Amino acid sequence: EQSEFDVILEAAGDKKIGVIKVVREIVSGLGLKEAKDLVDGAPKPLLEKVAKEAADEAKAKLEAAGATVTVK
Repeated sequence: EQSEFDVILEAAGDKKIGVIKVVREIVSGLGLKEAKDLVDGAPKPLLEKVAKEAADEAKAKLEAAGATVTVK
């Protein structure tokens, strides 16, 4: 089985401000401007080479906020 995963933010959806907040909660140390630029630049990677549980939690939190995500 695959041992590490990337999380791609594909689209922010209708509630971009909320998605910026969720991205900042998920990604430790991500600054405010960096998070805004990541969301405005989607599709963009959010997490790279992380554990499956961390990827699944990130996807669930972002999707609940209206975003579209791919775990790879």
